[PDB]
Amino acid sequence: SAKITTVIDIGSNSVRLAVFKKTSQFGFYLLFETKSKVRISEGCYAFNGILQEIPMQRAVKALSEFKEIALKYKSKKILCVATSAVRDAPNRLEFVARVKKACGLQIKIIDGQKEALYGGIACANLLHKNSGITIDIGGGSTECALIEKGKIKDLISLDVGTIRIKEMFLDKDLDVKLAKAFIQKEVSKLPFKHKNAFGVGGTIRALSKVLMKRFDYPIDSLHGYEIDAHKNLAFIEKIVMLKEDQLRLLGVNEERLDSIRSGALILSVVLEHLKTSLMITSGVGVREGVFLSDLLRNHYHKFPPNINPSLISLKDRFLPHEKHSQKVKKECVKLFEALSPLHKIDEKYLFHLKIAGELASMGKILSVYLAHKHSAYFILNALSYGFSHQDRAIICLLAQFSHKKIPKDNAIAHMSAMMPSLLTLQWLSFILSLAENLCLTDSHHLKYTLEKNKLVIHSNDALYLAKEMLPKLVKPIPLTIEFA
Amino acid sequence: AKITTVIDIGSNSVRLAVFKKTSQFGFYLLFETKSKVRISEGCYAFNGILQEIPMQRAVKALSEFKEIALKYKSKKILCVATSAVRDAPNRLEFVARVKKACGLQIKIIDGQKEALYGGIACANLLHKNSGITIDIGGGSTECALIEKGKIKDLISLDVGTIRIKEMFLVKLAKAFIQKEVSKLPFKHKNAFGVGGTIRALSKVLMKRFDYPIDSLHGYEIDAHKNLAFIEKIVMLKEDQLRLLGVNEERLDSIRSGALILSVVLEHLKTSLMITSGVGVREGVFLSDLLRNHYHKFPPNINPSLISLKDRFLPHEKHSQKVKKECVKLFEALSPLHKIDEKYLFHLKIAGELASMGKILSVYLAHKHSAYFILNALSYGFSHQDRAIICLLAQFSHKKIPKDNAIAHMSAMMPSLLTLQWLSFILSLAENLCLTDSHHLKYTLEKNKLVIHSNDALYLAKEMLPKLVKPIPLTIEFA
Repeated sequence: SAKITTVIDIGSNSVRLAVFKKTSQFGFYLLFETKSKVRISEGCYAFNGILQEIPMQRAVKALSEFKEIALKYKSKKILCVATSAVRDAPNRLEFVARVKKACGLQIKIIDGQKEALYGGIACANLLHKNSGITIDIGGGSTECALIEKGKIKDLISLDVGTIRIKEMFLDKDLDVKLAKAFIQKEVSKLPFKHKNAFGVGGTIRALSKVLMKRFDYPIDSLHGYEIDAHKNLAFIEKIVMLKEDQLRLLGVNEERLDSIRSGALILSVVLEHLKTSLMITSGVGVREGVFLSDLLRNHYHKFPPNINPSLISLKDRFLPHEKHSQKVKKECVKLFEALSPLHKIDEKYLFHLKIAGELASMGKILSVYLAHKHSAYFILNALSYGFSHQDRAIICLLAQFSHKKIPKDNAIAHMSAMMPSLLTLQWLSFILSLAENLCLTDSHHLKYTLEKNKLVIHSNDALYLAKEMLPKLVKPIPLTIEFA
Repeated sequence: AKITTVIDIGSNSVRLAVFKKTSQFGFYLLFETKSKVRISEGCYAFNGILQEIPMQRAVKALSEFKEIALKYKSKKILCVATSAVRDAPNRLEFVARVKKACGLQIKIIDGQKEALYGGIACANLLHKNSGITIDIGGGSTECALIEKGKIKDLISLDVGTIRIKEMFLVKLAKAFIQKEVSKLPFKHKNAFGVGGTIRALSKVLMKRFDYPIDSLHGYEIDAHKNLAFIEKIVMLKEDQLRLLGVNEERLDSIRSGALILSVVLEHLKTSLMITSGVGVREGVFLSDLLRNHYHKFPPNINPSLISLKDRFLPHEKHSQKVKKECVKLFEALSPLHKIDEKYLFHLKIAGELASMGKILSVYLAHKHSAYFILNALSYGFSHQDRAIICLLAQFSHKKIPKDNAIAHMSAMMPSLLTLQWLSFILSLAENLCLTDSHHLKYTLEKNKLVIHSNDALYLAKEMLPKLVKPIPLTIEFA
């Protein structure tokens, strides 16, 4: 296993490259990513899958430069897989040899089961829910993996894809009704159902962006975006029939216009069949699954319990000294417990409080001025694997507003109907703030009790600075705070 | 040391700064805190002898400051004391008491030394290096004359906000101050405002002008235009000051501070005051850092630019390539854009820093790079220069909006068209540097730019349509 690993995926629509960098045993992050839409499948579907010359030439040229990029980052391992368009191709051996000849890259053609597995491995490890069904919609095929509690159960690969449907129906000028009936037949082959889906791939990313723009969503990242599938199913169905200009007005990018409608059609049929309630947009897929297969060597390729690669790598990069963050987290927990009779907050939020406690001072790596704002910025933007947007929102807010009143008008606080109340957020940010004050100095054996409305801080230390600072805390409710 | 803590003991408060040195010249301020222990409380009536309860407060605070220094693993701890302690007949008692409690060894410095440290900071860390520092404290006021980063002269005035609040709180107080201020031997068009009292006054002026940038450091004030309002602040009742945004702790000193400042500015004949976020603590640190360099960074050495790269850009090969192509493209396209070469400064640095944000996330990396620049490129850069560099990065491969706040932060800012040109040039340079390309050369023929290469540059060609052009222009690959 290597410190710098490049994974290249040759799909039916585009070729894509990811460079992953190890920061610790389980910590890693995505160092670089790029894609080229070479559409190697262009014109092949009428030819019984034979890859056409011009598309093959485009693919070779892109892949040669992907090799250059891999070497630029000094990758010690370079892994290359090819999916539906290449595996289906009668001339696949010719194409593989041409790439090896030009680029030195050895393509591993993977079957649909393996493709579904790699997607499943990524989603089972890197999302904020571990039970659900992946939906990976590509140009030539669509894969679903059923995951139960982090374990891959079943796999299905279907030959329906955005470009396949485009070229066999929407080009030959067969009605949308015909395309739909054909997709429905293939989708009937999926035996399972689940409330959760993990959306994988470019079609689903593009459609996610459409919904974010349509609804004025406050958060920029794609990974961990939660879509109400029922609520949005009709609109996804409507996209199928839109003109390209209507797609442009929804913010669809120029290169996405020609495949997004067949993609929406496949997605709508699949969601309906799986009986999906929640779709999580996944920024991860086959490339991550290939990397995780190489990173984690044990039978199922799973992270050990309570190991999060994104939280770990964030600390590796920006917080290599862990003592202070740990102590603040510990006092946050003790304070939350002592104050629980007053606040009555659901213990599920201890998850968010603990991580805010660890990361609140991360932003000092940038500047002392507005350090908490910077931590929040880092949290919202860089804490990805294993966290929902809602998770990041709560954590970001606790840090950002430390020693401050949270405004009634904050957009992130309102990002969903399921967000905690302002009062809950203020409680949690207050607890973090007081923990920070108490942990400023070298202070051991802190203990907290609640006597009536009164929080009592027990310490053997003088705590001079913490006493001085007490009036600058913003309390969620009037609360008497005393030092024994 | 890698981590150095500097503690300074003033009349009103004790302050701590922890500095992290990332390379030979790179460093940044890691942590800071203050405690207003008012060690000088009631000491004037007593012949300047520091009273028991105030000394007890100082010792408790300093003890915990020591703990903080150790929690940051500081390998060097430097502690200086200024006018209140300096002037105290029991200063030896106090120094011994502090050493007994936490082990801290206090170095009492005189007024000239205090002026020197403030001067070293302002000489190195601001975007102009010629001028006169003004450091207004509770017990004294220091001024250092700096010429091109070198310190020419030093003086410590026996006037501070405490005594002026005591004796007077305008024609009278001003009369007393003037007596001391007349002792200033020098004048300059530039002043560097130092200290929390002047920073508080600067916040008031920044809030009232609606300033798009947050940093106090490097904030420029027109000394003539704002003198009236500075003098006004002196006569304001506490209630009004509170409305102007003045923090609770600074209400006692901000009026007498405003009075001293107005007298000094008039005497120095200052036309421009640059608010400094640095002072004695940074000066003590730099005295050590620069001891072998004559207390000045060598030419083209900027500690913030360097420390930014130390933190976020460990490998510079790619960014030096982008910079180099930025310059070559600028010079090839100059007949068309006709842009002032002074902006090559900003373009080169945006070229160096554009991919910095990738360390945070590859998604929206340019937005992160911009965020880093705006917030962390601080020492030695003017607000305008920083804003330009931020914009070029932020808007790579995009159209810059007409209403942009940062772009409009002043009338000396470049035009939207100039900004779009520079952002476009950066964007094209980034495209050409994606792969492992060999020597590139550019030519211009009317509105046609020609890229000459022995490389296929397949990806760069594919990406071409995603570039946002400032004018109609033809880009071809030879």
